[PDB]
Amino acid sequence: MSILTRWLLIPPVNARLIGRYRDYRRHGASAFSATLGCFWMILAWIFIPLE
Amino acid sequence: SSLWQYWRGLSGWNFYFLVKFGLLWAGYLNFHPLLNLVFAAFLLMPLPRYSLHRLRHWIALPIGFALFWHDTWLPGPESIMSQGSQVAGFSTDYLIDLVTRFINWQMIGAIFVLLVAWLFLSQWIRITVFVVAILLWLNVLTLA
Amino acid sequence: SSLWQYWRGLSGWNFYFLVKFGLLWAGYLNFHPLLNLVFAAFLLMPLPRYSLHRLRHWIALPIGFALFWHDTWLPGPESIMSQGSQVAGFSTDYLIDLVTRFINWQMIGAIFVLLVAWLFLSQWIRITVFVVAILLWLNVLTLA
Repeated sequence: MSILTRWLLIPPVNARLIGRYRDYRRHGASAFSATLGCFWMILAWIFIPLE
Repeated sequence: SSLWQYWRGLSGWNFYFLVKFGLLWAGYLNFHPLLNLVFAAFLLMPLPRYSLHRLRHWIALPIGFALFWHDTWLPGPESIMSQGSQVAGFSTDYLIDLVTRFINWQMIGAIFVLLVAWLFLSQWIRITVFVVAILLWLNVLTLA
Repeated sequence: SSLWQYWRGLSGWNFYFLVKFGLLWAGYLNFHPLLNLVFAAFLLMPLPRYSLHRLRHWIALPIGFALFWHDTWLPGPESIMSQGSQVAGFSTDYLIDLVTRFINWQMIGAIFVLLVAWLFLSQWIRITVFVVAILLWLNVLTLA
């Protein structure tokens, strides 16, 4: 839910995450697939130095 | 006018509260949920005027100092106000030694670590919700 | 805001912490996890200015050396000051023999291999995350 993320997370990062989710959705990614993709991406960013 | 737009979070007073939480985990502070939550709500009152918010901070600074002094096991401010003449008349070296003995450097290090942790988390997750949730859970436990 | 641009990471001190971990595993080091967490937080806190960050690192380099000396079992600098006369009394060849006996070339080789491994793995694994995790784990074990 958007409310849960909005209250749980600061508005900038929540907007970034929801934007990535919408980008996935517009390319045919399912809600489960896009949620899993966001989870894997945040794990990779925190572990792998993608910068 | 609007009131919900001013709920920006406890901000620095949140870390100030985290200090008391740390003292509670170590048992060095006897927590009082009533006064703590009352001050938290006072800080959480949405003031449309920015001058009102700044005045609230200015008034709360000595109020916060007195609250922190009272919540501890130290004697009340009346005793120190009465004994200030003797405290000033005491030798400086003995006062410094007493301060150092009272100063727990482990607490200082823990405070710095938690300060850095909260500063980092203040960019990813809302600490206000977690702090108010912990306060509510502590109040419920005290009620139980 | 875009405060992530100020969280620069441990950078060089990652290798520092890895070396201290290595010396702690082999039992050559007297370890104080709380001070290590304090140092990690001090080097990890963000400062907006590049000059301030560089000054922090330059000031902390002697602090890092002092922490390394404390973690090692070597005698304090006061002992060196007291015994400088005896140290100067010994011949140069005797001092060379003593330092060669003290030098453990296996640990120097391990340090070199660790440096190469860190310079290669810093491109594929966030060593700051893992070093902070292990430091918190050591603090947790030494506390509870």
